[PDB]
Amino acid sequence: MLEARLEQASLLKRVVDAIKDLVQDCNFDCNDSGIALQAMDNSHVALVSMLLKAEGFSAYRCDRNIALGINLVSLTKVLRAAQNEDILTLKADDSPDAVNLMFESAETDRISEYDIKLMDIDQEHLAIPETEYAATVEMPSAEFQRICRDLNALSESVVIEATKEGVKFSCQGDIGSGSVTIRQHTSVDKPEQNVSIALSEPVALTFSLKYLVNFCKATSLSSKVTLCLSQEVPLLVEYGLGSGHLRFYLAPKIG
Amino acid sequence: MLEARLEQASLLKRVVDAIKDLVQDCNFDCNDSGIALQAMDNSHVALVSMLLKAEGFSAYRCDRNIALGINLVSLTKVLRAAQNEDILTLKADDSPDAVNLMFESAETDRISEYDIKLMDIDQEHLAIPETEYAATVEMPSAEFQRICRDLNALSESVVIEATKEGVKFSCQGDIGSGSVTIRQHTSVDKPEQNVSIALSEPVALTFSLKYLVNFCKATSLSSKVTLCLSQEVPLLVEYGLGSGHLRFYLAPKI
Amino acid sequence: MLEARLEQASLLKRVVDAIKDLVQDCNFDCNDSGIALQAMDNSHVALVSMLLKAEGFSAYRCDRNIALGINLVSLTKVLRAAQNEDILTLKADDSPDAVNLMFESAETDRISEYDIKLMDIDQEHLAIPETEYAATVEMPSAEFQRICRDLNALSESVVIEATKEGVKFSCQGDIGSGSVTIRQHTSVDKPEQNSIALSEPVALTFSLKYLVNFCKATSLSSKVTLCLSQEVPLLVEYGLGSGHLRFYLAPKIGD
Amino acid sequence: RRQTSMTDFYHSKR
Amino acid sequence: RRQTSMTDFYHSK
Amino acid sequence: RQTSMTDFYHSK
Repeated sequence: MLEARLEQASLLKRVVDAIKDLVQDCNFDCNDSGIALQAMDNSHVALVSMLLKAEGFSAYRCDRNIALGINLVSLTKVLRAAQNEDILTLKADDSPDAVNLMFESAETDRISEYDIKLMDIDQEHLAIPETEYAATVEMPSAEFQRICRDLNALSESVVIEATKEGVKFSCQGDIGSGSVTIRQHTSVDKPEQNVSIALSEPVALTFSLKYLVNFCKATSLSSKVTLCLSQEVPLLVEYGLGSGHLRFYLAPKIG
Repeated sequence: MLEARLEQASLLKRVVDAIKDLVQDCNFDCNDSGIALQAMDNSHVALVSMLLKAEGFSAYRCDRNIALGINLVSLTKVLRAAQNEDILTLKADDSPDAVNLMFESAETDRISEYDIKLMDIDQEHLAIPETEYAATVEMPSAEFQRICRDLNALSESVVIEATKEGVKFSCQGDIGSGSVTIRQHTSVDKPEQNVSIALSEPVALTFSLKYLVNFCKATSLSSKVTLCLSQEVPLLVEYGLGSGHLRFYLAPKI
Repeated sequence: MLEARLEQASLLKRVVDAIKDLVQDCNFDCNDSGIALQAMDNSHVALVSMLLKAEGFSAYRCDRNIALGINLVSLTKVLRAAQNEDILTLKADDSPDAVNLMFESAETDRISEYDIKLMDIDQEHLAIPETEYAATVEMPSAEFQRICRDLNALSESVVIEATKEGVKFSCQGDIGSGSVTIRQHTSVDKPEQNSIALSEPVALTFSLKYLVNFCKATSLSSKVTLCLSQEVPLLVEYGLGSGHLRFYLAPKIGD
Repeated sequence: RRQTSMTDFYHSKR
Repeated sequence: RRQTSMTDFYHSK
Repeated sequence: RQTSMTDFYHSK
């Protein structure tokens, strides 16, 4: 039934690395559109939504929808044996008990093959309607990661404030208080340094910094990150994949 | 009151990293001359004396002398948030309860601001008279650091022996005994890597290796270190800063 | 009695690093042929046999045979104080209580001297006859190390199975089953070569933790040789230039 | 005072 | 099922 | 024995 091939294995490895520390056991839902994933963490504070579209694969074939329950720690152990360059192929049969992974290297004749046992996972999926966000901030992913780490050194919580001016991340803790302010910045030379802010109405929300630091482990998937905020819904942190996407949703702190 | 601007935030980061493991809570005494520091460890075995001269800041202003009591671990947590090249600004008010740190980068217009709460530190300062040392050794800081780590792997104490020929560091321990001998070495090609000995009379002293290893965390501040020895005075280990200095004093074992 | 001078301190450091996690306390037997070592691990499952030939020293002199009993952890502590390019000199007398180490550097005039106390070790040496192996595989040491780590993440045991076409490493475990197949590959390349000399096919099972310990000798040579036959332990050999470092691994039987 | 849950905002689906 | 020993194959010398 | 810094310099 299922045969899904990546030209570069890196895409899968980073994706797994960007998910496994937030949620360990996930169902990869496979259909004609591709391979999707949605999972909440054990505390139900964050939600991961991944889509790897059939467009990104050499050869996508799936006549029957199937949920592949995978422990991502085991998957990471197996994926460590594949280089970023390796040609990767997932295969699965009709009512599968395991997923077959094949890594092929060039100029070597070396072939690696693994049969990873699947597991039964009861994953609570949520319906997320399309939202028109009050604020959308596109910024360098490494910059957001640096800000998150820096403020996490000082506090458990961060206030994100989006106004026409710019975006302010602020925190308070025993050591004192800190803040990082970014203004929308356009570079003629190098546009990965760009910060764009599309804002219909100002918005201010508080979030857990450890969850954001976990989110930022997807930095290797894209040089750009998009933060979508509005007052009454969880924060959206989106990384584009080229042909798919990885989204993290974070419920706010209120009191 | 106080507004002091550093060109590379790196200098302050190196200094704090070079002090924090010997003394955690320090008073930064700020006056027209600049920012100074003197502190003993809790055992009163070692003494740190830092001076950052006002000339080294790209705008130094201090209207009234003030001691900023800072926990250097918290300060390190805050200072990691600045790259070595960030433009750094310290500020403080009249009866300050906190120190304001501001990090600025070019081509971004990104602003980082932190307000670190100050703490009350009761400063016991010691009078250090100018001394004419029996021996003065100029050597690569990295070489001294390697020697200290190597001998610390085997022993808690090191004997330092300065003669006209050279300097011997020796130690003994359960595994056995070790020693490193350096001679006066002058290269025209790479003089970062020179060894100078100015000696009026030979000198032999014993010191704690853990304290010297702590001292050597200042290696990043200068490729060069100076060791000053005489029998009746503590050892002086000095790192030049360009616009100031960082000195460590170590009482001997007798 | 004993004075042995190495031009590069690196050789001894790497060699000790490749042994200490397998056997901690070793006798260095010094004679006119050079410095040899043979030691079994505490479980008697693996055996290390090192020879540093007298030819590899810039001055080797041994008036009387001597067994230098050395704790390799202490030896590593002392050898860390020498850079890879330091001129190293070992000295010992007739009835020694310690070994004298001298490190000298060029363009510096700094001399380091250490006297490591010896210890009394009763090491059981085994007679290993010259063997004609059913299969001899020459392959890049880094590749073998990577394979060993990858499979050790997944299993306790590995089946090494050699045929005329190529060599298969396979494993089984709770996560599933895996395999890496290398084919005989002759490119001018350099250390990418992979050669199999085989009289009869052979398949044996071995402990992966011991092989991972073996692979700590990777820094000694870009090439590793695996020698297999059905009735004797596996031989994993790293050439030294000066002699050799061999590891022997007894197989697992009756799976 | 309260860390909200994702299920506070979005309903369960199949 | 059984990890053999080096001493199963080579005798002491 | 390990001496103290206050044995060499007075407090001021």
